[PDB]
Amino acid sequence: GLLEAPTADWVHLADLYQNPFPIFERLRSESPVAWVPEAGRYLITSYSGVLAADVDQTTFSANESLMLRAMGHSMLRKDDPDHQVERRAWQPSLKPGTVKKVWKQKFAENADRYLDAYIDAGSGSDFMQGFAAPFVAENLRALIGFENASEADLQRWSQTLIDGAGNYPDDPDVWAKAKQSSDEIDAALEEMIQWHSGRPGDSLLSYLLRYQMPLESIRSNIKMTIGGGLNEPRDVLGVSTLALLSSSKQLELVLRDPKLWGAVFEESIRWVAPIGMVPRQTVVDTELDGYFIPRGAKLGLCILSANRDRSVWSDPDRFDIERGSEAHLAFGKGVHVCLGAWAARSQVADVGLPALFSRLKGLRLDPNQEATHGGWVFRGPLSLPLVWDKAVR
Ligand SMILES: C=CC1=C(C)c2cc3[nH]c(cc4nc(cc5[nH]c(cc1n2)c(C)c5C=C)C(C)=C4CCC(=O)O)c(CCC(=O)O)c3C
Ligand SMILES: [Fe+3]
Repeated sequence: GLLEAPTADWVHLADLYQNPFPIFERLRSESPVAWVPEAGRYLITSYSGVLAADVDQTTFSANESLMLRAMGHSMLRKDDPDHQVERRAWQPSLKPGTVKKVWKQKFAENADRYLDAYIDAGSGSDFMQGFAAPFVAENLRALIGFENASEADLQRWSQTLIDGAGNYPDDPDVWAKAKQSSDEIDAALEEMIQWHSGRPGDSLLSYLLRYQMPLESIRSNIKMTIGGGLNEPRDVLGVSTLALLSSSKQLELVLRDPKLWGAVFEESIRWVAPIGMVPRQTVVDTELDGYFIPRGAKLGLCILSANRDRSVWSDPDRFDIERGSEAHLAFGKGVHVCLGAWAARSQVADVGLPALFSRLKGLRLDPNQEATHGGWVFRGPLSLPLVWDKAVR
């Protein structure tokens, strides 16, 4: 019949943070549904289990938590019907057609500005802070419609809200910083709401103010967008750059056919999912992968692991754009499927990466400053020093 989910008390949060992949290989192999005491959750680690849970909101609710105190209650932590009405108000500025016609040009302007600043910083400098983070910050600033905020504001808001949402230790300074970001955003939105009402434009705020979303939901959804829309594309820029500078075969494929930049982006998010775990809570007794799960159980859907599942892709631990990345779960699959996916892909594959690789000649990793990495709930390079011989634009 149904199996009992084992307790995997050998799984420690510190080890998941430092290197999660060998932990998840063991879990997929021995126990794809497992109770992890330190996490306070059953971790779901197979492709099958994550996918099943993600597509069935009636059984596996998005509405459980720390997210509420950090950010308020956004559409991400609602189920339908309330989710769908908010999501639809959020769609217009992020459709693929609007990204192509309106945003790509703005991204390309921002790539020039930030690549020039990285060039000034000089060979040897960290790419993560030196280019990736301010580029995607200024892009997000434009997408949303924040005329009265700087890219730096956006970077600080993003990290502090994320940190508030994972404040299990209940650090009081962590809560104080997320609260202050929340207040600043509230103030900034007050002024931007007046500005954008009545005023043609293609920013998220412009479309939104033309169903009238209540103010508390505007604030919560904006905070969620900031938390979801900056660190994630920044991380993909780091992963993709590292992967191509680590394999001359992979980089040659791309230079021989630059149409493959899209495939680089899709393979990066399969290989290292930027959002590695998403939470659900069960509403009824259920099962995943033949394991019983009790009503009210809190689950962590480990996308990071699902995208390494050896029954779905051959040699999944390798970065390989020819094998490809068909049906990866990095943007999810149910009714919450990433609204930003087209904006992310354009920023990174269509603009940022080609600009980087065409402007910095002899681009290479630093043999004397090895890249560093961390995270499992969210994962990417913490630092990525690059060197180059000469720089264009
Ligand atoms: C590589 C970059 C990105 C990744 C991997 C990403 C991943 C996700 N984004 C999600 C939701 C979301 N992402 C969102 C805005 C953005 N997301 C963005 C970039 C990324 N977002 C950008 C950029 C955004 C805005 C500009 C929003 C608004 C949602 C919430 C959608 C909903 O609840 O309907 C979800 C939740 C899926 C689920 O099934 O629970 C994932 C996993
Ligand atoms: Fe997203």
